[PDB]
Amino acid sequence: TNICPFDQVFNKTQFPSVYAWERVRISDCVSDYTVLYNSSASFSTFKCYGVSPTKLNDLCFSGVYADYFVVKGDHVHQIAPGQTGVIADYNYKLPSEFVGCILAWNTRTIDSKRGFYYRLFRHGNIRPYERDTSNVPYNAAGGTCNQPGTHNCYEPLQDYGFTSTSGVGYQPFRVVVLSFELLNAPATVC
Amino acid sequence: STIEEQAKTFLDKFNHEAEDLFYQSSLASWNYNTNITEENVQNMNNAGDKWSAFLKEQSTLAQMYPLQEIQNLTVKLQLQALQQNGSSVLSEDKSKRLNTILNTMSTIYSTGKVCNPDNPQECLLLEPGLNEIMANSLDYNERLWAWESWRSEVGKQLRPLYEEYVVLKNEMARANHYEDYGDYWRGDYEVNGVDGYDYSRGQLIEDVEHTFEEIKPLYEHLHAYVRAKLMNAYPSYISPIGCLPAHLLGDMWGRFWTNLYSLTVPFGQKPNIDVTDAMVDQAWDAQRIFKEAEKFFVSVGLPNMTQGFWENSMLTDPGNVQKAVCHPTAWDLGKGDFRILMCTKVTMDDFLTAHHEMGHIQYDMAYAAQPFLLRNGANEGFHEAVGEIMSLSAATPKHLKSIGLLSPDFQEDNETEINFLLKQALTIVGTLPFTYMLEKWRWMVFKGEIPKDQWMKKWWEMKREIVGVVEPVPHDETYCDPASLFHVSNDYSFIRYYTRTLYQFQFQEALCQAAKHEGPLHKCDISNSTEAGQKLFNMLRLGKSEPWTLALENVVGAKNMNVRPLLNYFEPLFTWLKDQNKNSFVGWSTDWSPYA
Ligand SMILES: *[C@@H]1O[C@H](CO)[C@@H](O)[C@H](O)[C@H]1NC(C)=O
Ligand SMILES: *[C@@H]1O[C@H](CO)[C@@H](O)[C@H](O)[C@H]1NC(C)=O
Ligand SMILES: *[C@@H]1O[C@H](CO)[C@@H](O)[C@H](O)[C@H]1NC(C)=O
Ligand SMILES: *[C@@H]1O[C@H](CO)[C@@H](O)[C@H](O)[C@H]1NC(C)=O
Ligand SMILES: [Zn+2]
Repeated sequence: TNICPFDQVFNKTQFPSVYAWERVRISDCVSDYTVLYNSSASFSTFKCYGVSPTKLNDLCFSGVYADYFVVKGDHVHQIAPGQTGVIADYNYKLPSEFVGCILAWNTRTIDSKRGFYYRLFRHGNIRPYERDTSNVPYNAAGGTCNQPGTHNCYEPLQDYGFTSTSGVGYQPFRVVVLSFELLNAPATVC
Repeated sequence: STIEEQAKTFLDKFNHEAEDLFYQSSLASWNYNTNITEENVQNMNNAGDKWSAFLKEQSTLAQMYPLQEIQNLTVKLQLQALQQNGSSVLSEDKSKRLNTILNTMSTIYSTGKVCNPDNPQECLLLEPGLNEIMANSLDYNERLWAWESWRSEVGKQLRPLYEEYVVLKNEMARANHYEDYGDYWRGDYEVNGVDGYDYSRGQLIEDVEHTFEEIKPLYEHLHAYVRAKLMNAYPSYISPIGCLPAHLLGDMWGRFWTNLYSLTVPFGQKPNIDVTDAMVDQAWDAQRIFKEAEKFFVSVGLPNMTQGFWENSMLTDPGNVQKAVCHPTAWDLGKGDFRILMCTKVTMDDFLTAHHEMGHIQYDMAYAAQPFLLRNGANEGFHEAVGEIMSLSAATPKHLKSIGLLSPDFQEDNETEINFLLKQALTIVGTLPFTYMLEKWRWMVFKGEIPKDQWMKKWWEMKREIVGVVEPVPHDETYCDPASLFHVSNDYSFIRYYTRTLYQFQFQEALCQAAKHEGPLHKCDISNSTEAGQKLFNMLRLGKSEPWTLALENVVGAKNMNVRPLLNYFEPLFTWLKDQNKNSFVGWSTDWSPYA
């Protein structure tokens, strides 16, 4: 059986913003997680929920996903089952019965440019595993506005001003999230 | 739904949107201050105006959320800050006239020169020159020439301009629901809406006078001792029952008495403490000075410097062709960026001011988690007081022994203890009557109780009664002597220097008790004391979100400013001064004059 595509999605040239995350799919392959353990000091965050962090290589799943985006260092703790924040409300949500692992590392010398955005306001929290990619103005007293910068009308996308001179908490981080499904089904990834 | 939900949304977009612009504007100012080119200034002009134009537009629609329908206190503080009309209430032509008046005062003060008699070709300026004379001359007829000439050419040309400055800026305060301009500056100490912590604007006048009435017995004894020693220098120019002429105080305006130490040293055979020689022998550099001062703050529990502080700061003169401004400053660029600009030298003076600047940085980290509009000290006098108490502890002989600068074979005697206190007294205590009198003169002029034809008459009447300084030459109504100072001519408030002195000795006394210190207050060190740091950190992390009355109570346990700790610091000097003036007169008579 062939080798998992984990090294082709764990190291790319461009990453997307949080408001538009990708969902590359991993199936019908064998996988080796020792590659993510040799470079253990390069990851500032390695948290696994549901499954043990150590001794997970010998597991068999019915389906594995992968989502990757770029978020600041002050919003990394928001990616977890159970939180409110701003990302957990309007950008990326995780179900309370999530099982998987979350990875993040610092990329101060690559993603230090303007072009990364995130959502600020909306009408109501989104559902788990929901994707929103709208660019329509927002209001605090009605439905939709037609003039950002005008009373009670606001633009919902704020830029992540990224500079290498800023502090650690304001520097870019790349986050890759793995979701494991362990129900009764034929084994896809083992 | 309600009006508070729509007001928090406006305070959620602004904080994220303003912080981005404030970082870019502050980044262009850093480059010019470290690299002086005609191209670098262009970036500052381009970036700075973008931030300036950002605030007026944002504050325009912040006035449409009324303040009588909000009950959450942290939102009212931010909304009131952004609802300030400022100088935008005046008309289109009146605002311009006020603006050009201020630029004229800055120009005339900076480019003022005096040409000496008998030499009409070469003239003398202030920043160098006139100063040198008022710091290193003992000739009576030479100091008088420099004192009078500067006030006759620079001060006389500021008389018509200053009259318009009061009337054009009093109406700005009146339109802003203040009865005069003096009340504008007194609004920095106002607290409303909290039961048990209110502080009216008019209570600042009552408290300042109440505290000053307990300072005179110390001031008169030091005043009489200085007068006696100054009779030796000038044979037949000082009276034993009179005042002191204004041109014999070691500086041009009498603000500080530091330059009089040579003529008033109590024990001249014993030298002061200087560790410059010990530093150069051990090959200390600029990096070591800032490395040692960082260890001081870690011991008291406060955090240590960020990685970007070392990679980005400037701690040595660039040399070669790159130029820079050498004024020591502390920067808070935004987004967690902190740096220090300093042209460090291997001296004792530069070692102490490193602790002063690094103390400012620690304050900026404490309230970085607060909202953007609430990132400052409790009032105008809190930021400076925090830095001052750090330099006091590092200057103690016991601290210098620990860091290896002063040998353990150094014995401290009572003679050197008095010498240290008198040097401190000539700077701290000597300036208190000067600051209190000048602000009082400005306050009563704004109210209008001093008519325009009695400005100078009441200026020297208060000088002889509160400060006890007499003029050498009569000054009529065409002079504007108070305008000769930088703060008065360039529109800066002065009462922050009076409160900073009192706050800094309340902080020190409270922190020395937390460290369990026994003895005189001038030997107390706060190093290796976690309790002192924990007590101080509670005030620092509050910022502007809480009244300064409560923030002061977190450290000293009191709600109002007090002067008693100041006298405790200078108590040993008081006892020695009394034993010197037994066969002499204490006080001054107002009827004396050197011109009659
Ligand atoms: C690219 O990244 C992957 C995982 O992120 C790593 O296994 C691979 O070795 C990296 N490429 C190089 C040349 O190191
Ligand atoms: C300072 O400015 C000059 C402008 O000509 C530039 O050439 C130089 O590289 C600058 N120095 C630094 C350290 O950037
Ligand atoms: C003010 O609003 C903040 C919003 O987080 C809240 O935490 C705080 O308790 C409020 N203060 C008052 C006056 O209730
Ligand atoms: C502060 O000091 C502690 C203890 O030495 C150290 O672990 C930490 O990394 C230091 N932080 C910085 C960046 O100075
Ligand atoms: Zn300072």
